[PDB]
Amino acid sequence: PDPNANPN
Amino acid sequence: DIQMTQSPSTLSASVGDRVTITCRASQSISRWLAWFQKKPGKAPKLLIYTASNLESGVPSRFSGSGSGTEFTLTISSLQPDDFATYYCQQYYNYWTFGQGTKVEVKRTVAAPSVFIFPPSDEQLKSGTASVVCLLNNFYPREAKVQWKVDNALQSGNSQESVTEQDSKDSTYSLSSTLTLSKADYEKHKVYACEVTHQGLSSPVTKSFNRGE
Amino acid sequence: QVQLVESGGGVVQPGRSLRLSCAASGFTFSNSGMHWVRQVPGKGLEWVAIIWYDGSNKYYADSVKGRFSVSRDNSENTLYLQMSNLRAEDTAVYYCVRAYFDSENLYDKYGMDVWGQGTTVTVSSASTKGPSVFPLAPSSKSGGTAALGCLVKDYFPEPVTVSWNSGALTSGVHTFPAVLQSSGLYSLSSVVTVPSSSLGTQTYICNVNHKPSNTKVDKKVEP
Repeated sequence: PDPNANPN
Repeated sequence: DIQMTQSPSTLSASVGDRVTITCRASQSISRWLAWFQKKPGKAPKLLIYTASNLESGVPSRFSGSGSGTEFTLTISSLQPDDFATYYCQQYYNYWTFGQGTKVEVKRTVAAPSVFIFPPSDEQLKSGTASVVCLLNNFYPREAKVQWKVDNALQSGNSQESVTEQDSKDSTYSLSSTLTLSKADYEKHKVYACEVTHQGLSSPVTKSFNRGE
Repeated sequence: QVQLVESGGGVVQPGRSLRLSCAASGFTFSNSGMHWVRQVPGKGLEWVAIIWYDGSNKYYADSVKGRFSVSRDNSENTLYLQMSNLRAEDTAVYYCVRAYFDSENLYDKYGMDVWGQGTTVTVSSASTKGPSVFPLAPSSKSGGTAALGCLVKDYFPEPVTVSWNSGALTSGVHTFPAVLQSSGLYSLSSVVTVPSSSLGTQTYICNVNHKPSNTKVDKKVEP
């Protein structure tokens, strides 16, 4: 659950 | 929560100067650090990403360095477009910003011209008295304004605001308003604003006597 | 150009709700994660929320968790922020911000690239009110230069505009940022420095416009 992972 | 701390908070420089701004993270963020430029009334613009990679529109006089907790933004030769506030941002764990470093235009010391304005008769009819003190066209920004009513130092009943640095002469101006009830205003005689500043050899007091 | 245009800002009473939107153009909106970021007057920049490109994952700042919800309509290139139980501390400029777009997927962590210009939300119980305009009258209280102005007091909401002599006087004018008084109303001053020899003969009028109350005031300022 990484909010800074690739969101695109 | 990662705290980002920038230094200095304000930097004065001239066109052509080499400028360095630092940013410190409260714990390691590897290279996940970005730098943004922000001008008054305008949205931030991304300058550097992944700590040291310039975005393609950014002129190469900008550079960034660092990894872990200590980062720097350098401008090798400052240009007029570069006067702005610069923010760092970590994006390792959520997103948090430094408090900003303002890069302002350096100029010679200019003492403020100081003016005091008594409350208008129109306002006194409404039951309130605003007394205004103007510090006009001064540099540097650091100035101290103290309100004194029959020599009694005032606290808690004044508010201040300051202009952005003037695009033409690089000075600041400041307005302070003392607000009293009409009843309190009529209990005292001498209303004074006392100003201290690097351009003033001694504090300047502008005053009036109520009813004169 | 990558463009983000926020809308929906305005005055909201404490405890009530407000929805902001952001219209995107110049890029494939459905392929980008998106953020909201705000700046409260007197505070620094503060991240608010992120939403994945497809609307699956959503994360929020602790300060808005349980009160704000982010969503998007990719078919209309629009990002939303639903705010509820609003409080004075939520007064801020709200920015729509695109997550960093990397078509090569090079890096392990993601920040932000392009920001919109923002929309302003004011959380307040105050009612729309036009300003009173009082003279800051020139007197002996700087050699060849005198200062005069107008005090624009007790209005809501922002902004007001001030001009001098219907735009004929611009040199030497300083119009100050407004301050928020403890009453919930705003106050600002506009001043101008002029030749002191002109005080007897040249008319100086400040023109105050407060669009939310349909107020226009012209005040002649005399010594």
